[PDB]
Amino acid sequence: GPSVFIFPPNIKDVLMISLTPKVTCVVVDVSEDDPDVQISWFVNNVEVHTAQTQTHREDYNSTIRVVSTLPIQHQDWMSGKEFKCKVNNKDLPSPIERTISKIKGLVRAPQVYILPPPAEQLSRKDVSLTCLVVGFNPGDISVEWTSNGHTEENYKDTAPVLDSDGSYFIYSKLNMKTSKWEKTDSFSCNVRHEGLKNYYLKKTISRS
Amino acid sequence: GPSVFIFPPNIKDVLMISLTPKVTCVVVDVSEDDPDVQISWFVNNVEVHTAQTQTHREDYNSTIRVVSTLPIQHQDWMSGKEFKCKVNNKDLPSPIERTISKIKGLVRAPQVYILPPPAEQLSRKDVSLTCLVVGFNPGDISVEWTSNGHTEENYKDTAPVLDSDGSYFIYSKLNMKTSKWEKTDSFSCNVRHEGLKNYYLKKTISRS
Ligand SMILES: *[C@@H]1O[C@H](CO[C@@H]2O[C@@H](C)[C@@H](O)[C@@H](O)[C@@H]2O)[C@@H](O[C@@H]2O[C@H](CO)[C@@H](O[C@H]3O[C@H](CO[C@H]4O[C@H](CO)[C@@H](O)[C@H](O)[C@@H]4O[C@@H]4O[C@H](CO)[C@@H](O[C@@H]5O[C@H](CO)[C@H](O)[C@H](O)[C@H]5O)[C@H](O)[C@H]4NC(C)=O)[C@@H](O)[C@H](O[C@H]4O[C@H](CO)[C@@H](O)[C@H](O)[C@@H]4O[C@@H]4O[C@H](CO)[C@@H](O)[C@H](O)[C@H]4NC(C)=O)[C@@H]3O)[C@H](O)[C@H]2NC(C)=O)[C@H](O)[C@H]1NC(C)=O
Ligand SMILES: *[C@@H]1O[C@H](CO[C@@H]2O[C@@H](C)[C@@H](O)[C@@H](O)[C@@H]2O)[C@@H](O[C@@H]2O[C@H](CO)[C@@H](O[C@H]3O[C@H](CO[C@H]4O[C@H](CO)[C@@H](O)[C@H](O)[C@@H]4O[C@@H]4O[C@H](CO)[C@@H](O[C@@H]5O[C@H](CO)[C@H](O)[C@H](O)[C@H]5O)[C@H](O)[C@H]4NC(C)=O)[C@@H](O)[C@H](O[C@H]4O[C@H](CO)[C@@H](O)[C@H](O)[C@@H]4O[C@@H]4O[C@H](CO)[C@@H](O)[C@H](O)[C@H]4NC(C)=O)[C@@H]3O)[C@H](O)[C@H]2NC(C)=O)[C@H](O)[C@H]1NC(C)=O
Repeated sequence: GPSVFIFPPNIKDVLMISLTPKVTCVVVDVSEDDPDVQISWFVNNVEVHTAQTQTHREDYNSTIRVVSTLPIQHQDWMSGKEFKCKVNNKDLPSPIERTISKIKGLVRAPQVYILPPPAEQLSRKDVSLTCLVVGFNPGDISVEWTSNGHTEENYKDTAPVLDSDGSYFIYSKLNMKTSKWEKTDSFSCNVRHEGLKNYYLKKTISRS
Repeated sequence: GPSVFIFPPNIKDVLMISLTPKVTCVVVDVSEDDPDVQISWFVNNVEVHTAQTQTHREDYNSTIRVVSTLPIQHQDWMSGKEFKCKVNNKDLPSPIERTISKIKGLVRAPQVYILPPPAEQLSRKDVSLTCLVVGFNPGDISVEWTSNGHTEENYKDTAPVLDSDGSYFIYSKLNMKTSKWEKTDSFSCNVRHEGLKNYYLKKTISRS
């Protein structure tokens, strides 16, 4: 029959109070004859009624998926409360249950560094700024870029990578125009991580 | 029953004529009661008899794993010959075949940069040298470090990461004592890739 998977909120949504973190329950391979799925939600075994549930046609392989996202309180995630979805359908003998909560573990704040472009790039039209975020636990982190205050979108980062000392690091590569590098005052690597004071740390660099 | 997985040689073994690349077939979930397995190997459907096979007791879940590695010629892998293992066992109705060969893809040679430590890190007891390798296809690459000729093993790299332009990049971080950053004359990032001349490029950095 159908399978069910549960997912934690995005770490950025958890650490940014103006955003809405959500726990997600996904019912995969729902039968088309039988698309009625009831998904109910529990926070520490207390039922809640705020989840938004949608059916999606998966055109990759012509299947159906039902996705339920429960909006949650940030502090409830951080303080270790259990979120649980119960899925009922006809093709299911008994209801299938999934539970998730935040893993209580080692917390270690990252160091954040910005590396200027390599010298070899300074004669080209485009340069790469590198944000190196090092020594954090756990491995969940948001890393974004701005120039002065404006959001920069033309970056990619790596997976968090577990180092030999048991902590993680990540690289983020921002490509911008050498002219922009020359004219713009400042570029900022903005890091959200639970070990940081206020969950937030900005590092800024300028061309000299 | 059991299943069979086939794995390619490691890119470094492929690109260094002095090393021995191997195609590997792994049989998982062979029963403790029937650990015997028959395995044959074919290079372009000619049987070869050079494979090394070891059986492992997987005490974790009381199963058996058989790993067979065929040593292969570099040119045979690079030129796209088909490597095939056929596996039989009591608990398999008919023999399982797995095949593998090198994909004929785009080959794009990367640029290699070495970045010095970020300025804010030079106070510490250890500094990080960053090797940034940008714009390669396919995404198989070997990145290693030397100080002059001598191997420097205290490094971790990211996965290759697929960029915006459909090429890959990768970061490699070598951590070193700040004292060696000031004493040692040179550190080298050594990149082996299909698209590089002689499959090898060395980039070198010193403190200035
Ligand atoms: C038909 O096709 C569909 C679609 O297939 C996919 O899409 C196409 C286009 C191609 O890319 C396919 O190759 C794709 O696969 C098939 O559906 C898929 O079915 C799989 C089942 O066979 C199922 O498998 C794995 O799922 C998770 C990983 O899921 C994430 O990554 C997948 C990519 O690998 C994605 O497909 C998923 O979408 C999912 O991605 C995450 O999604 C969440 C929720 O949307 C999202 O979080 C939310 O994001 C919001 C913003 O977008 C916001 O932030 C919200 O607040 C937030 O909540 C994530 O951000 C997003 N991340 C990414 C990177 O995309 C695996 O975990 C799972 O493994 C577990 O189960 C197997 C057993 O089956 C075990 O072997 C395995 O070890 C795991 O077991 C678990 O182990 C841990 C620790 O070991 C334990 O703690 C757990 O208890 C234990 N759990 C269990 C249950 O055992 C699966 O391997 C895919 O999710 C699913 N995809 C979708 C989209 O539904 C379908 O199968 C096909 N049908 C047929 C008949 O063939
Ligand atoms: C009982 O337990 C065992 C052990 O379980 C593990 O250990 C315990 C303690 C726990 O930690 C568990 O969580 C662990 O799982 C279970 O065995 C496991 O069974 C899995 C299947 O049930 C099997 O699954 C995946 O295997 C490969 C990945 O394998 C590599 O990565 C793993 C994770 O890193 C490693 O652990 C593996 O050992 C393996 O590592 C690779 O090993 C090769 C071979 O040695 C090595 O290459 C050689 O290396 C040499 C140097 O040492 C030298 O360089 C040689 O030249 C070189 O050849 C590699 O270096 C190394 N690689 C890496 C990355 O580390 C997955 O690829 C595979 O995925 C496929 O299957 C599913 C479904 O088909 C798909 O989602 C997926 O896309 C793949 O499908 C493929 O898709 C393509 C197209 O996209 C098709 O063309 C393919 O044909 C298609 N394949 C098929 C078959 O259709 C599996 O998901 C685990 O490997 C295996 N673990 C071990 C250690 O054997 C067992 O299941 C349990 N039994 C139970 C519970 O009943």
